[PDB]
Amino acid sequence: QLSSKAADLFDQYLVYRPDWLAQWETGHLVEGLGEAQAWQAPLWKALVEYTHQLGQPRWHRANLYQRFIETLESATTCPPGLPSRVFICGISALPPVYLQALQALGKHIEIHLLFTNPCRYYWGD
Amino acid sequence: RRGELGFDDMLSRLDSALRSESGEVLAAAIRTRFPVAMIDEFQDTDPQQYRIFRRIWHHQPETALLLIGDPKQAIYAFRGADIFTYMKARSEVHAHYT
Amino acid sequence: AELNAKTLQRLPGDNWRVTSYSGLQPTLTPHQFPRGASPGTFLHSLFEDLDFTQPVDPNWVREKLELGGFES
Amino acid sequence: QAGKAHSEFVQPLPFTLPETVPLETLQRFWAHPVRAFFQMRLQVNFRTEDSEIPDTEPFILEGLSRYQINQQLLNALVEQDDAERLFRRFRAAGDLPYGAFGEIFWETQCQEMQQLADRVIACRQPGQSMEIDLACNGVQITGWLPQVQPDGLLRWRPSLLSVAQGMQLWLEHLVYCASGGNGESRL
Amino acid sequence: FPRPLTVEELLVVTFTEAATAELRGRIRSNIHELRIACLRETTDNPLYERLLEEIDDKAQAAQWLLLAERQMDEAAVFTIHGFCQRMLNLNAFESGMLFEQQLIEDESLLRYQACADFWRRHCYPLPREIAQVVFETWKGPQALLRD
Amino acid sequence: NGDDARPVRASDISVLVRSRQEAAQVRDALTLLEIPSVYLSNRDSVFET
Amino acid sequence: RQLAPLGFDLMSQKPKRGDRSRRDDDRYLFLEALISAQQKLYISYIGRSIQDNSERFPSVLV
Amino acid sequence: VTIHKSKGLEYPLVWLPFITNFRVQEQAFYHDRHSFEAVLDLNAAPESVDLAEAERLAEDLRLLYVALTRSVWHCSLGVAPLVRRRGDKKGDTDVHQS
DNA sequence: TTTTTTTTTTTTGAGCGACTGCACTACAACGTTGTAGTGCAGTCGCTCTTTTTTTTGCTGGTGGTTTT
Repeated sequence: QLSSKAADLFDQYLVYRPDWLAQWETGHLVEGLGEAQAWQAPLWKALVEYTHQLGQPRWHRANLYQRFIETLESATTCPPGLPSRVFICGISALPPVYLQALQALGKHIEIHLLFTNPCRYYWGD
Repeated sequence: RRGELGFDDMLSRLDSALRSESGEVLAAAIRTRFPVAMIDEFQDTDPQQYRIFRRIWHHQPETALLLIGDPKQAIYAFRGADIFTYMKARSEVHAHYT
Repeated sequence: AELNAKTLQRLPGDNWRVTSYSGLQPTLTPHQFPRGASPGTFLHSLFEDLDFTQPVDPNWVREKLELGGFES
Repeated sequence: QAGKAHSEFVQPLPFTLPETVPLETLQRFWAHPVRAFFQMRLQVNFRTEDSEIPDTEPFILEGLSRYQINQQLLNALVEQDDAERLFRRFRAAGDLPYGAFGEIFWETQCQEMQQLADRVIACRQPGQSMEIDLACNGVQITGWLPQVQPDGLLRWRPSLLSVAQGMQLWLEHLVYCASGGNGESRL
Repeated sequence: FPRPLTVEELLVVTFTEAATAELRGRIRSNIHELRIACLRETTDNPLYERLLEEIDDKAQAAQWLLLAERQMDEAAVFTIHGFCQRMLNLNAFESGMLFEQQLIEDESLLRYQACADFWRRHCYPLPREIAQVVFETWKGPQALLRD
Repeated sequence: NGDDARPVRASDISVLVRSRQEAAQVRDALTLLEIPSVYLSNRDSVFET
Repeated sequence: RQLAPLGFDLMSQKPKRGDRSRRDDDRYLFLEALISAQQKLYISYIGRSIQDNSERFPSVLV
Repeated sequence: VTIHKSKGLEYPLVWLPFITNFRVQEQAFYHDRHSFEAVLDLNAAPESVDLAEAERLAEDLRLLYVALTRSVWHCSLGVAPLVRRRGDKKGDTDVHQS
């Protein structure tokens, strides 16, 4: 149950916090977090070393996401297999973590994000 | 063995967790979570519950304990309540308000 | 006090439904193949998944029959 | 609220009394009259579901199992049979508690049934079943009476003092004294 | 108090769940009434009048009451067993508890099973001279469980 | 209440008992005089009726 | 719905903009259901109990 | 409504027909008057029986207070010389035991 | 490897404590007898509460029901 809860937290960090795991892979802690960090970052580093020692591939969600951003930002020529225009209807049709990949995709693919806001002025922070 | 739990098992497990050495620091974590307590219906108080409340909020600074109740309404002695726990709580505390 | 129940004048909805075509309706040979809905859908999935430009590989057909559960 | 209410269940029904009415029908009627009106006249017998299997062995004796044990013990002690063989027979079936508690239960039930049998076989005579043919109010009653001794009627049951058993003994005494049979009836 | 506290730091403990719901509704209504009386600088209640007279600032108190009205859904008004279960599930490392457990409402069946196990492991290998006294004390394990 | 008046309905009068047997005694003594009464402390199951 | 935090997750201690939360998602779902209603809105809730006729309070949003 | 189910409620007119009926506790389970801990006496000692009957009488007085403090306009009581003892006319009644 | 029948319920309280009747000796009133106190046994009332406490991922994220 402890391994299942830690794997759930690691999957949630892979989805939402790529910079925390990218810093934990180097071996450096993050200043300003809670008490439950001294047993998670060496566990994550040992997990990365264990999956690198095994025959399983290195790639996961966060590093492939960063590699996708890097290979769409530095590439001058558009790679084949990409569509022309992509419609995104609704707010929950894209979670607010893939917006950097959407900005990378907008350089080569016309993206129409149909946004449903209840107010017409600016009301955010 | 079955991994199940009961209603009194929560009180017994919290009392056994506070009964240990490190669990007092856990009580300090409760002092990091809720630094106040307003406990209604203190006539229906088990001795395990009063032991938990005394271990968490006896004399630590910045935390307040407000036991609101009535000793003339303790009619749940068949269920597990006890007015002698309320009399022990009255003998332990110093202030009284009516 | 007197009371009566109201009678519905018009129908609540017409015959509105999202339907399909089905709603409006020697020892080893393909003639000896078992005829059914499930082998038909299996052959349809085989014709859907297989690429037409690439040549057919026998080990791929063996893997598809192992995944489907037919005879080797 | 414009409907009729529930009318009363008791209604005057037409009924013709037949010629030959058996004694068993009269015994089933005077054992329970409302049940005999339900399950025989309009043939409505309310079938209740059987009890579920208990999750543990019987540690005590109560109810129908205790009544069957007392009935078999009273039928065994009325013929001066060996009670230890019936004890081993009930222990081999699992109806008795395990160990010494079953022996204690069998000892107190054997003491009670021996106290009852000392009164039962104090005035017991060997009697056989006889036939009953009566004609009352133009109605024929045909039946059989079991264990008719020359002293009268002798019945024994391991139950309490109730009025249904008294009604049954009174019906048997009326059907016994109507065709000969001078003597008392005892239960 | 030395510092003002939020809605997620005030702990109210009441045993009955309907009493906690009624107290949560009454505290929400009192928060709304005090927010209205602080925005209007007047009230029809004498205790609310003294509450308005005790504060010098009106805008910050009304903003705090609006934040309390918005955070009343996340209020810490729990029962006894609910607060104990939340403290066990929150700090599971210091307590030594599991993460997912099944809660049973009635423990009478397991108690009767344990009493039957005790009666089997104690009263069965006893001889007649002790089992007679055990039978004189209780007929079976049901009378002992009732005691 | 002051000058306001209210007639006493059947929901105002409440009988405070301690057990279930004396509650059934009160209910049987009250239903004999054509007065219906409810038992708010009735924890009996519907599957036993 | 309100879901208790695990207790040792760092995302609950420090929240960000793009963080999943069941409370804020339901409070925005109620606003989207209020906006999406074109002609008629029919909100129904249990205001009275059927057991002891006790008063039941509605949600904070309603 | 029972006395335990009438705690915290409100009733205009309250009738108490059987408030004089009392129950004598036989089991010896009491609390110490100094340590305030639950003491269960398995032996039939009369001191533990009296110390448990005192707590039973205090619980009955608390039930009487709870049942009396729920009326608003009018409360009615049923008083009678109830005798728990099997003697018919012994010169004394058991109303002081209630 | 085939296949037959069948509609009858029962039982369940016991320990605590008093009322009343008959026997049985101790002792004072008038050797014997009436009154008083206690033991034992058959018979009978009575009476046996009250109640509630909860975490469970809406779609947690390569996800997704239905036609030929």
